[PDB]
Amino acid sequence: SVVEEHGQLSISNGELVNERGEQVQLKGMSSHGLQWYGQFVNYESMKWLRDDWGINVFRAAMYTSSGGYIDDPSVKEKVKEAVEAAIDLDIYVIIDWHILSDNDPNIYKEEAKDFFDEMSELYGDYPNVIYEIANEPNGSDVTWGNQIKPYAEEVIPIIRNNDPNNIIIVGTGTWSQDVHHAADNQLADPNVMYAFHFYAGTHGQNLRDQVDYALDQGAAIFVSEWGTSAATGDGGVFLDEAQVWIDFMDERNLSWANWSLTHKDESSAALMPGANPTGGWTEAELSPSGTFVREKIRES
Ligand SMILES: OC[C@H]1O[C@@H](O[C@H]2[C@H](O)CNO[C@@H]2CO)[C@H](O)[C@@H](O)[C@@H]1O
Repeated sequence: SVVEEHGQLSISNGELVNERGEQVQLKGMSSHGLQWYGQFVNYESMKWLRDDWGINVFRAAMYTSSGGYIDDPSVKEKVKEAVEAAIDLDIYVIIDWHILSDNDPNIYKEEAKDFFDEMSELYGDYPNVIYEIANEPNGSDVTWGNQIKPYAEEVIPIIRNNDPNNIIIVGTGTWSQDVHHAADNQLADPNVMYAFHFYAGTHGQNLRDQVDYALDQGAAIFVSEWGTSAATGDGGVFLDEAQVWIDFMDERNLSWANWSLTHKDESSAALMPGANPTGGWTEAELSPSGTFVREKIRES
């Protein structure tokens, strides 16, 4: 129903809109690393998230390093499983080239270009797909102008040769927080968005003001990852600040995916140890984070 109704997504005046020009807000879940917690990514779990939580997007977080794709490329097949499930379930899907320790997206740029060539060749005639080409550029030696923008200007053409207008999300500096610099030096492609990531354990008032600055330059922002935890993915749950961010995102038409769908013993994990990898979770099988996130999506 979601993808049939909204169809082709695009950016209009810095906003994500559907094929009839109406603003649309995506809200869903990210997997954790597919090399570690891939069992939670399947048609049945995604159907349960769609039906019971109300998700309309799913993010497939394919780590490149940390035992991910570069080390063992078999994980690309799990991305394919996820995309196919989203197509079957009529929801949107984010294909995330999930850089992190490999902090400069240029490190694996050749591999990224080949990967996105393949993905866009396979799926480029479906409206479900959103390409996230570099999760979290980070480090003082990785800047928008010198590293990230030129990387994007190599990878985007590869995608566009197969898929001329599905959305592409481009990571920003400082673990996808530096939307200010991106917004002042935007990419040419009209269907690009810049990633912004937050963790509720960080006091967020200036970060919200920076997102507003970026929006005011006409840049579109996708909150492609956020957590209820501290920035590590752990360290307690911060639901008061998470709610402030939720309300902020609603007011600003910002789409989002929550980190993450796993049973790992960390505060950001949505599931308890014991949760069935194919869905059907009772309230006792959701963590405090998962309970909150599910409520936010159901409310929406
Ligand atoms: O892989 C290191 C670490 O990653 C955390 O997840 C991060 C994600 O990869 C990028 N955005 O920030 C989040 C939080 O730091 C996981 O939560 C950890 O379990 C994992 O060890």
